[PDB]
Amino acid sequence: QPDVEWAEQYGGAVMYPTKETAHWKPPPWNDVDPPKDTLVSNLTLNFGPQHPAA
Amino acid sequence: MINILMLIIPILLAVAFLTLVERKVLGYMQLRKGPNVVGPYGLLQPIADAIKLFIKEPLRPATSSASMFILAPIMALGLALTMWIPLPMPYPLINMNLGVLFMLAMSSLAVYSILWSGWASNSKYALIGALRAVAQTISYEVTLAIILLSVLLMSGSFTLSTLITTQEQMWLILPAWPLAMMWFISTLAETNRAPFDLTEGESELVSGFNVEYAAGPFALFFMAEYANIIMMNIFTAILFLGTSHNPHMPELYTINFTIKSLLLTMSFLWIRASYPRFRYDQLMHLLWKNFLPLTLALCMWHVSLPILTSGIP
Repeated sequence: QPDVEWAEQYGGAVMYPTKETAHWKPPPWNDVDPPKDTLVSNLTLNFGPQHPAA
Repeated sequence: MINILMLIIPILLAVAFLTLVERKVLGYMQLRKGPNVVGPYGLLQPIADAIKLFIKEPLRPATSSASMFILAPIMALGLALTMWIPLPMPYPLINMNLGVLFMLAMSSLAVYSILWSGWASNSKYALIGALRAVAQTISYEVTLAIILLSVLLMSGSFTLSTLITTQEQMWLILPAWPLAMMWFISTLAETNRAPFDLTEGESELVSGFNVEYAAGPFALFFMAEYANIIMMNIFTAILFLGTSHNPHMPELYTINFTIKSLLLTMSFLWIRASYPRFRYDQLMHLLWKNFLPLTLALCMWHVSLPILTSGIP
């Protein structure tokens, strides 16, 4: 019989683990979290002070 | 070669003497006196601006860019004044293998003058006037080629020499009735002194290709921007006007051709004073949404016509 302890080795990681790099994370079940963060993309203007014709 | 040098120096004077008309005709349109003090009727003022803006005015931008920026007024004149060469006239300077193809290609290449002026200042204030100048030109390049094709299929080939010979009895305004009305709007694709126009004039936003430029580059921009207005006025007087040809007497053609163009030269400054700006978003809705299905329907119509009744060069 096989238990949960043996099942954790076959979990989403690297199959055979180890290696120089282990920075990869298991994939999310239904695609990635929104990278809603970073870059506001707000452009600031000094339209007024003097002579904008408007 | 002497003809090229006899088509830049008197032509730059025509862009110089335009400044009179730009505030004389526009002045009387607004009920105000224009040029008066400087000359007999202010005739010495247009030539005075060449002494004013070049010899004494010195500016170069602050943060700037490298080689580009000063490259742009060279691109302004050196692509808009070259447009005079393929013109059929009474007799053309090196008659092209296909005429209007060089006229359409170099006109789109002349748009780069306002495009490279966006990267003239590294600051974001100048490039808003450039990004607005993209869309106010990019959409109108579609119809400019399509409405040409409907006229070109009606008469001759791409060669500009054949377009003079095709109008012997009547003008091309009458067969191409809705298409002639389109070329009062589609001609204003380039940043010209008009109501439709592009991002070049002040009014609401900062002046495009002028806020970054000095006086000397900025003065060189006007000698190119107002030059395109005459160019479109002559080009309309070839495609839609003609009246007579006469290869024996060039004198009878040269007088008659100028009057037809000058009536159109007043008509764009007539447009400029009369009506407000069309807005960035809503100019994209005049064409594309409303005018592009109309022009293509007439393009569909002009394909059938030579097949319906014989009309092949």
